[PDB]
Amino acid sequence: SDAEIIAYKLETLIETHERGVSIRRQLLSKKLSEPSSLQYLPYRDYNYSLVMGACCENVIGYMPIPVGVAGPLCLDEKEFQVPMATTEGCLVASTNRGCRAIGLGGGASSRVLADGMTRGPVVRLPRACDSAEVKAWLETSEGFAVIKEAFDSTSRFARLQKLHTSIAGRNLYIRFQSRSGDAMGMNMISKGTEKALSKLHEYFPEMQILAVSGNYCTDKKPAAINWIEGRGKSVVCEAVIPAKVVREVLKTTTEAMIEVNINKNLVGSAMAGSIGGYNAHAANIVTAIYIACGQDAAQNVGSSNCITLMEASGPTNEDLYISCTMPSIEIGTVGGGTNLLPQQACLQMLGVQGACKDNPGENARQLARIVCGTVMAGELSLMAALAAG
Amino acid sequence: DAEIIQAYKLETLIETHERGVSIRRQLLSKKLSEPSSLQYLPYRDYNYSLVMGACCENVIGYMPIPVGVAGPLCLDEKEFQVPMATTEGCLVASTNRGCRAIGLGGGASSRVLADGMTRGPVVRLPRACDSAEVKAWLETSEGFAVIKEAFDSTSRFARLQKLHTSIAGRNLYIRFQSRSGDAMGMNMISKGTEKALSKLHEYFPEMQILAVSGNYCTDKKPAAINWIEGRGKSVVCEAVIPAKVVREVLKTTTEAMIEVNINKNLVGSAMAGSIGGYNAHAANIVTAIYIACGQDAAQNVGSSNCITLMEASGPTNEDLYISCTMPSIEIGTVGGGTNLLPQQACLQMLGVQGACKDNPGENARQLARIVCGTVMAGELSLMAALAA
Amino acid sequence: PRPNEECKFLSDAEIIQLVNAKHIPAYKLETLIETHERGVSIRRQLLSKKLSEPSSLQYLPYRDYNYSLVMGACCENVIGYMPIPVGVAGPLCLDEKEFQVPMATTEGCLVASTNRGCRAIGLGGGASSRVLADGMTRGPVVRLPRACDSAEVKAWLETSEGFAVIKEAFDSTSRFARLQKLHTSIAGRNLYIRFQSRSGDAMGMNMISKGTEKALSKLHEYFPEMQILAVSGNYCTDKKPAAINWIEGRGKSVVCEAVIPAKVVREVLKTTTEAMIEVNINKNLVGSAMAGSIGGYNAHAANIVTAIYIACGQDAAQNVGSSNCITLMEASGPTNEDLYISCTMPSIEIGTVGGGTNLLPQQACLQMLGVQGACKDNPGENARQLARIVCGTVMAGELSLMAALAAG
Amino acid sequence: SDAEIIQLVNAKHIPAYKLETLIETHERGVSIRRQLLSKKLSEPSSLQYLPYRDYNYSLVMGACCENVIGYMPIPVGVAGPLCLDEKEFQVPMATTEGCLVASTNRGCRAIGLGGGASSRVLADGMTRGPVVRLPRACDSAEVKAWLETSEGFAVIKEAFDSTSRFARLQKLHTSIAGRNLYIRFQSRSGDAMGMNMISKGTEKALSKLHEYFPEMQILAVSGNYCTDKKPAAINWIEGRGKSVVCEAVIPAKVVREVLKTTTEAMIEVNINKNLVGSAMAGSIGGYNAHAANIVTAIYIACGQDAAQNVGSSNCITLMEASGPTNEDLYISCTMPSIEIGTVGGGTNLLPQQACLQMLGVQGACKDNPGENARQLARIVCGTVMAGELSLMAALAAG
Ligand SMILES: CCC(C)(C)C(=O)O[C@H]1C[C@@H](C)C=C2C=C[C@H](C)[C@H](CC[C@@H](O)C[C@@H](O)CC(=O)O)[C@H]21
Ligand SMILES: CCC(C)(C)C(=O)O[C@H]1C[C@@H](C)C=C2C=C[C@H](C)[C@H](CC[C@@H](O)C[C@@H](O)CC(=O)O)[C@H]21
Ligand SMILES: CCC(C)(C)C(=O)O[C@H]1C[C@@H](C)C=C2C=C[C@H](C)[C@H](CC[C@@H](O)C[C@@H](O)CC(=O)O)[C@H]21
Ligand SMILES: CCC(C)(C)C(=O)O[C@H]1C[C@@H](C)C=C2C=C[C@H](C)[C@H](CC[C@@H](O)C[C@@H](O)CC(=O)O)[C@H]21
Ligand SMILES: Nc1ncnc2c1ncn2[C@@H]1O[C@H](COP(=O)(O)OP(=O)(O)O)[C@@H](O)[C@H]1O
Ligand SMILES: Nc1ncnc2c1ncn2[C@@H]1O[C@H](COP(=O)(O)OP(=O)(O)O)[C@@H](O)[C@H]1O
Ligand SMILES: Nc1ncnc2c1ncn2[C@@H]1O[C@H](COP(=O)(O)OP(=O)(O)O)[C@@H](O)[C@H]1O
Ligand SMILES: Nc1ncnc2c1ncn2[C@@H]1O[C@H](COP(=O)(O)OP(=O)(O)O)[C@@H](O)[C@H]1O
Ligand SMILES: Nc1ncnc2c1ncn2[C@@H]1O[C@H](COP(=O)(O)OP(=O)(O)O)[C@@H](O)[C@H]1O
Repeated sequence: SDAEIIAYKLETLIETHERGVSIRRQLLSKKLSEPSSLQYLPYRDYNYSLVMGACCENVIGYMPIPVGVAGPLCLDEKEFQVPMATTEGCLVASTNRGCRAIGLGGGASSRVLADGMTRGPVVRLPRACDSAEVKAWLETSEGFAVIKEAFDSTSRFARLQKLHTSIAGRNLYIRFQSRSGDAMGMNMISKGTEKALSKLHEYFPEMQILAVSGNYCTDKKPAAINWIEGRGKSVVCEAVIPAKVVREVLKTTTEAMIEVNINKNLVGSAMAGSIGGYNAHAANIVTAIYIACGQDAAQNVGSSNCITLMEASGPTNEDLYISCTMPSIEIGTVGGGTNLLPQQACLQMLGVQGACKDNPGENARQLARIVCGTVMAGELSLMAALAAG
Repeated sequence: DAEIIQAYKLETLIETHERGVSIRRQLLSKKLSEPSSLQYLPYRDYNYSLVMGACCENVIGYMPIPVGVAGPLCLDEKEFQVPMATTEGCLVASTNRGCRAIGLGGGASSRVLADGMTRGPVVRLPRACDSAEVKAWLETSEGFAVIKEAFDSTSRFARLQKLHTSIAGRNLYIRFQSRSGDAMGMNMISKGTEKALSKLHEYFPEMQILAVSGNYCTDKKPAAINWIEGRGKSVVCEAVIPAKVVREVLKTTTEAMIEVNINKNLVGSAMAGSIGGYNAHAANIVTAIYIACGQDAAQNVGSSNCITLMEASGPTNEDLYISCTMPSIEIGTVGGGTNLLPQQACLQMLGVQGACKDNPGENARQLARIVCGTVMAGELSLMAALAA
Repeated sequence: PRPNEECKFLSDAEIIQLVNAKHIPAYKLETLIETHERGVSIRRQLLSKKLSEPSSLQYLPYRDYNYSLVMGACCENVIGYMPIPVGVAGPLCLDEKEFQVPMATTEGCLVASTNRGCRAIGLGGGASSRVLADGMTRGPVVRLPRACDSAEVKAWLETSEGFAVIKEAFDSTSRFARLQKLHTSIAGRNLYIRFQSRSGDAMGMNMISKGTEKALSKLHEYFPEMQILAVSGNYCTDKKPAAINWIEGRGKSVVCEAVIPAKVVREVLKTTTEAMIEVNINKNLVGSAMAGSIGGYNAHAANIVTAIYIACGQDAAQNVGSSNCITLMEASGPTNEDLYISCTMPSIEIGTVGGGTNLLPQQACLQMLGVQGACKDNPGENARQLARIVCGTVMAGELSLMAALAAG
Repeated sequence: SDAEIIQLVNAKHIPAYKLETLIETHERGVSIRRQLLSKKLSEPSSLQYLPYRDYNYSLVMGACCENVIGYMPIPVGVAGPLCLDEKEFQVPMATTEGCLVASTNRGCRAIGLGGGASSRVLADGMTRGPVVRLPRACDSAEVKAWLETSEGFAVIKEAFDSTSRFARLQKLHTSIAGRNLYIRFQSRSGDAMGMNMISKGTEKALSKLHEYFPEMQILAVSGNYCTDKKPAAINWIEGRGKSVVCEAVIPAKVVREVLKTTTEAMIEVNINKNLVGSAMAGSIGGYNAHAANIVTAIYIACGQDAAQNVGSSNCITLMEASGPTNEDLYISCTMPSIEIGTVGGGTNLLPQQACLQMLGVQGACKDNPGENARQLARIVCGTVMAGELSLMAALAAG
């Protein structure tokens, strides 16, 4: 009976997933200064089977995030209705206005420049001379192949690319980079890396593997390395907004937009000492789409890297040319939070849910292009509001 | 529903909020390649009244994020049950293990070092000589007083603490820093900044206000200025984990934890060219708590700034001393997403919901201390897993 | 060559043999030998043996140099001097004055290029400059038993009464030592304190270090458990790139500006205002952004800073932070024909008194600019003037290089 | 006579910088320029102490400097011997900062008594990062992809490699910013620092690229993506010039007797100053105590480009407790971007060639091109380590 059972060791004891959640809440309530705190924290009628043992632990319910829609987004001759999970007012409306200006401008074009999730472990040799020897070995075409072999043998999608190594005395940081089908790829690349390091330990028995991640990836921390070499998907997007569209939809001029972009996104960011933060609010857009689509929201740290550029275009130089370059969009359409039904619905809205069996990785690339496009719409709108004052 | 279809202004016309959403979902399905997708996106039985006109537009439903609990967190002689909204496996469990090690260690201590949300507008003058003149005026006690007088006149909770100005030729970037009670403060600081710039314009007519935000705040973009001068709440957290607790709960040694922290969080981050990213995964913890508590998750960019330090402690130097310093936690307990009931529930769990009537700001400071403490628990756990 | 027992005025070969035998270190040759140049000569001969090529030094000068000013002040184990070609760029029309700028360098085209830049500025009606801030810094690192204690010290240092006792201790060390403010940063139980103060006409490193040591003693009386780990915890920050110098400044923060008429851009610079602007934005702003630069938003300010620093006896290693600069260009005038240019340098570490400025040749270069030594009437004015000159010369240099990049 | 030549100039019929070609002797040209400059000064006798007599200006005029009015004497001191890679070096240091040479000398002493230092060159390649523009981001994206294929690379490599004897194009790193494309060219350059050589190779390579993409606009041969003489994370992360690492172990006894401190005190200072302190200051590549002091002193003495001390001084200094009882001091210095050369520029002058000869690296290495420059870079990293050891000890000893 309910009261007779009277934490994580609940789903294993009982049988029904919701029962265990309900018991944990009642248990928790006794340990709080306000037992009625959880009154308004919903938990009923939720599919906990997909969550248990894959996405969360010690579950006591779920947090509802308002989902809005911005669009249509005219990108690469297609139209997208973009789902955005946010609690910030004006965000969805503002982004929507941006999409409008792009559509009335003939749409936006985007390109995926690079694709590759990374993992940067740190190993240490007894002496720097030894670590230097390993670096040189890793750089020989013969040393690389054996490493790519041990790395690729862990998965169908594990296809190791370039190897970026860096030395700090007897320490050696190795940045592994590989595609990962339609998955964001963190778990996959970690597995490949472990196998690859094990193989390297056989050639250099004196090598000590200090940590599978030595912050050289770099994952969820700001880093110049992600900005300069990319991580995940590097994307670029562009569009031209007609002078009339800038005055009527955005309520400003091409000249004012350009002056704000240069002195805010370029000079202002420079004065603030920014690395990769040469935009107005890409993070707002990235975060909203990530939460709605089951992405890892903590990856918004590097995923939001962006340089927004604006310039006079057209016959009379009265048209607004805009481009957004995002070198490190960490994203996926398979695994993690994308395995849940509500987030899968948002992914389906964009036509990128799950794997693309015929062209592996295409769904994730499409999603990355959508994010870059939506960021551009968001940048257009906020810059206009700042310019119009 | 029939010929009602004959846009965002639905609840502006129709009666029920849930009906206005149902209809918006119907209008949208006609533009989708897979109209059946919306079937799994919930929307039923949710208080949209609090959302409409405040937190979101063009609403088509809501996204459920699994909420887990980590704790108890023994911090400043209190115990906290920490709500974490996440879809990443092992996160809540790992953080929970970290809390365990801290409690068995006698708990953690934290201090709020600074408190002040910022806004950094960019203005321009005719010549660099003029912008230099404005900078000099702004740095006098008389000049600051008038600016402060005008800034503080916009709110009861808006109190200008200082000004930091930088010029770039004829451009002048002014960083306004102010307390904001229990609110994260962006809107409040923006209002005060507009009023202050208006007053500055009266002293310098030839001044052009280019943008209320010139990226000098800096908001939601990585910037050395937030790391060096702070933004929102600057917090420091510490704890000592006994040798046996490291061995038994964390499954490693103090020596291995220290070697991993130095070569990963310090040297590794240095090699990667990081500014403010001298930690293992503070962003994971910050994000999870932010989503659960109705914070602005996009502020995870600067809020996650953290330097994790580990040292040998005790009589025999077998104990693990750990500290986490987070100079820029942007947080609040009133307004924005904290106005919604489910997120208010998570805030209530921590005893920091809404405004602290007695001492405005105490709830937000408490929440910031809780975040720094939870990050430290998270850092302990992940470093242990990496060392082992 | 007399025996060692028999051995001021002797034979060179005899001194050498004495050095080898009594194992006397070469650096004692100044306080053992008669004329200054002989001590050097002997050391050159002493070192000449250790070389795989004994005749290496043959072309390294040493004769006819004032070693008295150098010994015990600017260099040790002296074996001669390195001649750096000095060129002149000018006149530089700045703040309604004209300057003939000395530049020590071995890089071809630098002086010529900078000279062309000065020409364009003069024909443009000159340049205007302003000193925005002045204050050398030192950022020591101290430790407390706990983060809670370091937090307590930070709060204490932020009270008006706490700051006053520190300021009193700091200022009691020198006439020009005047503590301006305190920026304090915590990293767990560690506490980094950035001291900032004016220093008359001196660059001020030694002076600020002395003040800092005294102030930390006073602080130690209030917090006996405080451990002073290092008088410099890299929070100054001295001779290393750092966002803190860029954002808060160090030494002298300066801004310079000038408008180059379209006519002058076409004829002297061989390009257009539009091309210059496009190069500046995509190189100095966007390019530097893509490269992950902090404070390097310019074309080659380091070239100019270094050349003037070596010629004027400044500390050339300080070129690391001193070269921080953001170069901005934009359309100006009736028909947006003219080129508006500005250079903002937040951290020029400079001085006209002390260190290498005490030597005669570099004093000559300082005299050329009218800023040699201390300003008796207005302490610090000579150093501020020199900083303004450097910013102005950098702008001239930026104009010229940008033009060469834009044209061809 | 001089009086006559001066009156001719004050007639506007000669600028003043035409003297070397106008006159016969170089030194007299300098003398006349000095007299002319004197009348324009608020204090005419100010040049009194600026030397100029008896200096081989032939090697300078037309190659190293313009409008020459004399020379600036920089005191040269010697630090050593530096026990590095089983060799001994007497290191020349041009400086006006007191205690620098002495301090570095003490550092060398501690290293020698510890069994010497070992160093390795990890990478070698000068760079140039021009910026070009295409009509659209889609076009710049197409060029990036093209440059990434084997065909496009070989074509660019061939054109680059055809400009010089040492032009051997390696990796081609590229970055896009909308319709802008930044291309980082990297190549070895024998024993030369290589700026001019790489610039020449870059110009032709861009010509060849223009034939395949006629709509491409070459905005600047240098778009600050090299990056030359400005602080940049790209040089720290990918290197520029020579990447070097050096290491040594100092016995507990030597740390106590020579450095006047303990290994424990050293380690605590290094971590909290060079790592944590630099982190708090927001440094990129400045994880050392004073590598710039050593780099600058050696650069000036050896005819290097002193302005390159901006990136050349990038360094991470690491210290660790080593040995039987963990009382021995292990130290390492990693410098990813030492821009250096032993041929060309200021190294063409006799006085600086003398300093280079002192180290045995003057000019070209006939047998193995580049070896002299690599040796010099190793010497710089080693001397930096000796300098780091000494300053850290002084900071530790209170
Ligand atoms: C800070 C600028 C501004 C316009 C005053 C502001 O408050 O507008 C709010 C309220 C309303 C007016 C309209 C808006 C339109 C678009 C955006 C979603 C914007 C919020 C932007 C904010 O989330 C991030 C910025 O602070 C980044 C920056 O530009 O520095 C939002
Ligand atoms: C990060 C490498 C590692 C430990 C193999 C890993 O996969 O552990 C996973 C699974 C399990 C083992 C235990 C864990 C404990 C704590 C964390 C929530 C961790 C996920 C880390 C990830 O969210 C970010 C890191 O990649 C950041 C970094 O340390 O560079 C998580
Ligand atoms: C920068 C490339 C370029 C213009 C082709 C070049 O070789 O010009 C040389 C030779 C001659 C043409 C004219 C010049 C004019 C002005 C400067 C002193 C320049 C050399 C600058 C160099 O020392 C640093 C740059 O490389 C910095 C940058 O990236 O802009 C110098
Ligand atoms: C900053 C150190 C200290 C002790 C205050 C100082 O004045 O020592 C001077 C005088 C004497 C004591 C011994 C010394 C030994 C070695 C060096 C050449 C040092 C000058 C260092 C200075 O040129 C750069 C540092 O300031 C960098 C930093 O550590 O932040 C020099
Ligand atoms: N599923 C989980 N949910 C929450 N916390 C967990 C979970 N699994 C482990 N933990 C935490 O991690 C610690 C590890 O203990 P345990 O799970 O028994 O594993 P171990 O074999 O490492 O001892 C526990 O003290 C608990 O706080
Ligand atoms: N204790 C409190 N602290 C802060 N704001 C409070 C408090 N009590 C009430 N408020 C109200 O809440 C407002 C802050 O919310 P909001 O306008 O959304 O701005 P912000 O962007 O700062 O959250 C204040 O202007 C004030 O009217
Ligand atoms: N050899 C040089 N030495 C010094 N300055 C030079 C030299 N060559 C050119 N300059 C500078 O460049 C400017 C331009 O002169 P020049 O190159 O002859 O072109 P033009 O005479 O066509 O304007 C001169 O006013 C001078 O400042
Ligand atoms: N003027 C100097 N020139 C060169 N080296 C010096 C000088 N002063 C000190 N040293 C270095 O310091 C070492 C010894 O330090 P210490 O025992 O304090 O004696 P002292 O300071 O008299 O040399 C010497 O071996 C030498 O490397
Ligand atoms: N061993 C060598 N190493 C380098 N350069 C050499 C060598 N032998 C001859 N050279 C010549 O010297 C040139 C390098 O000097 P220079 O053109 O002044 O450029 P930099 O000073 O920028 O390296 C090479 O392009 C080549 O013509």
